[PDB]
Amino acid sequence: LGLLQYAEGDYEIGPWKDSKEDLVPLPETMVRIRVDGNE
Amino acid sequence: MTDALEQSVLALEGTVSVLKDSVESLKCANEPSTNLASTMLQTKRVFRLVPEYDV
Repeated sequence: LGLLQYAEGDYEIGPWKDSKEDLVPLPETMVRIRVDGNE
Repeated sequence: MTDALEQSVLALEGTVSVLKDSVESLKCANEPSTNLASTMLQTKRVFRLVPEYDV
């Protein structure tokens, strides 16, 4: 799903940045839910 | 008559013997794989992963 979050312009981090912090693209951040029946 | 009982006894003895051999083979095959399964292929699904989007 992270592929939908970032528009095409956001991938140009680092050297790819169009030079005429930036929240570099990461996959949609996951929360880990306990399922073993404990707390 | 009595000969037929003898044939039944012989056939049943054959069945018992082949089942003996089959059981021995099954146990011998299973025991190492039994160890393989028992010791360290056991897992526990402690969690499940969830995107922050729906939360």
